[PDB]
Amino acid sequence: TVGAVALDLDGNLAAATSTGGTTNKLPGRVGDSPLVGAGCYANNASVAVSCTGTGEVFIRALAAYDIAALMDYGGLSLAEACERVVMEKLPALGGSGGLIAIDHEGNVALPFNTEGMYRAWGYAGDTPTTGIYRE
Amino acid sequence: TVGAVALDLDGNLAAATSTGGTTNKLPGRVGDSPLVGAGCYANNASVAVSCTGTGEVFIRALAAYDIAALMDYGGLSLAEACERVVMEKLPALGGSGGLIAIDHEGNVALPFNTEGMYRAWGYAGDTPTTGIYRE
Amino acid sequence: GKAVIAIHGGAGAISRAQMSLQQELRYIEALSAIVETGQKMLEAGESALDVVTEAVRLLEECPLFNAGIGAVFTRDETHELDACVMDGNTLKAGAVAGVSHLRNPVLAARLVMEQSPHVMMIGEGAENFAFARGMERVSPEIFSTSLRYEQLLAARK
Amino acid sequence: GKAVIAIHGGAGAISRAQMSLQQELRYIEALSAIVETGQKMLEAGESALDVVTEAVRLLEECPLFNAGIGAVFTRDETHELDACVMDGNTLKAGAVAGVSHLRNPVLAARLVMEQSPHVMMIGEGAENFAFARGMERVSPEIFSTSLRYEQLLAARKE
Ligand SMILES: [Cl-]
Ligand SMILES: [Cl-]
Ligand SMILES: [Cl-]
Ligand SMILES: [Cl-]
Ligand SMILES: [Mg+2]
Ligand code: NA
Ligand code: NA
Repeated sequence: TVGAVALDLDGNLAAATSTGGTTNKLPGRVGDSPLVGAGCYANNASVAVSCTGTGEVFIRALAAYDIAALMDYGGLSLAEACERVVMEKLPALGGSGGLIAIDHEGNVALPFNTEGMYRAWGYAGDTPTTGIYRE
Repeated sequence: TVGAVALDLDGNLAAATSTGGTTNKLPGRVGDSPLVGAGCYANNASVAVSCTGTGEVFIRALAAYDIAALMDYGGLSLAEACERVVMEKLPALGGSGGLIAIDHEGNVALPFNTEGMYRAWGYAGDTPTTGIYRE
Repeated sequence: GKAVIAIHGGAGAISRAQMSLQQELRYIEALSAIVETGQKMLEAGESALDVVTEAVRLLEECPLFNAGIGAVFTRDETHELDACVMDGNTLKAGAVAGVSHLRNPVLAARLVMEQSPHVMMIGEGAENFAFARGMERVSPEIFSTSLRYEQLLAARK
Repeated sequence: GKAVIAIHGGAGAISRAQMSLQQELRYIEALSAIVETGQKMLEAGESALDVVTEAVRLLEECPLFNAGIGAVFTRDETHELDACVMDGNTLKAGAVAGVSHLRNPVLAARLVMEQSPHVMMIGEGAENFAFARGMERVSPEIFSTSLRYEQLLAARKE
């Protein structure tokens, strides 16, 4: 699974997610990646999110939209919403993985509860940051 | 499209939705009905929801989960959440339709913004109510 | 709260002017029979999950409603059916989309929920999974009704 | 705030004991090249939608990541690909699931969003929609890599 989120110079948010699924997958199984609000969500009012992990749990938890709703309705910061979803709610349902998120103010979060998540991010005209493992 | 929501004597909520889609549908199109959080959602903490209408808008707005999140995070009553989603947000995105919902406290709502919605409801041991048109 | 069921058979431009009372009563009778079955099951201590599964199975079987028998026709004069079921206790869900050879999509969705580690299956893969679990293969022709075929013809005439 | 991009190439049991630094640097180099392309597009005033589309197209093209070229194998030694894209300004979205003959699922997802009234298309219907609009039909085997085939053989032993 791969994904991208961005905030542009016009203040617009967007998200995209793409996957091959899982090695040895049951043909016809669908994970969170192609499902709006599960693996991919963007709304200028809140956040752009792309997910990667246990597809079934990210669907059941509507992980991408849940970030947006916790911020918009719950008043949580991006960091608080990401901690709640990735480190508390998804593990409580037996889910493993992470996501990337940018809010309309340009805050960025790359939470994950796994050993690794291939990831990178950068502000326009700055040096990017890359990572594989936990800090 | 058809659906059902229920609250049982043990305090459990459930939802189900089923459809044939639209007359003259493009083969391969998927509406909200089979998508968790769009056309169908249940969580004992909040609400059970089944939707019917302009599928694409119910997906884009995550209508079924939005009822849950407005109640759980926003503190809206079932009636307030149903008015916000069905009478304000879905029309604003060019959507039509309705939904049925039961909350964990046993409140029932059958909102719709269309000329009709085939619908019925009843409390266990009580007399059922049916409807087609607006009240 | 007190146990309760609600059902729907679809929202849209349901035209009072185009309906007779006898036509309306066929819908009222079908809705009342299904909601009464659900109420009786809830009264008898059946689970919300089994109640919504049975109610939607009955709405599928009823030719008046666009699900299962009485499904609308696609542009290709085919049927493509979709369903979902969710348990608020466990937050487990099961869903199928794009199935043509399963009589009761909601029962296939329940099979994904109860008899797989998955939430969503599509198309032939969903059908093959269901057949492997002993669900019967039907012809998509079983869903076809004159009423819905005439609606397709009216849309393209 | 400032224009910004983030990307990912998947979360899971990425084991450092089993990797060399040179192996890790191949992933770091690929991530850095793609995020730098996105940063330069944002700096040039390109839309967030075009930036995430291009970043995911490049992650699809990159054999190291499980999307497009380098997709994992199903139980049947096939590839089944899925993608989604969403515009936070319009709240429009496009998605495909279960496609095997489209090189870049994210571009097919964008095509659903822009050239149909729909959000989600699946399987052969999704493919036929894309082909009818001039998107190329590719050999289902273009995505296959030895590394992912070896991972299938290993999965079959567990
Ligand atoms: Cl929460
Ligand atoms: Cl690292
Ligand atoms: Cl009425
Ligand atoms: Cl891990
Ligand atoms: Mg009474
Ligand atoms: Na029916
Ligand atoms: Na790739």
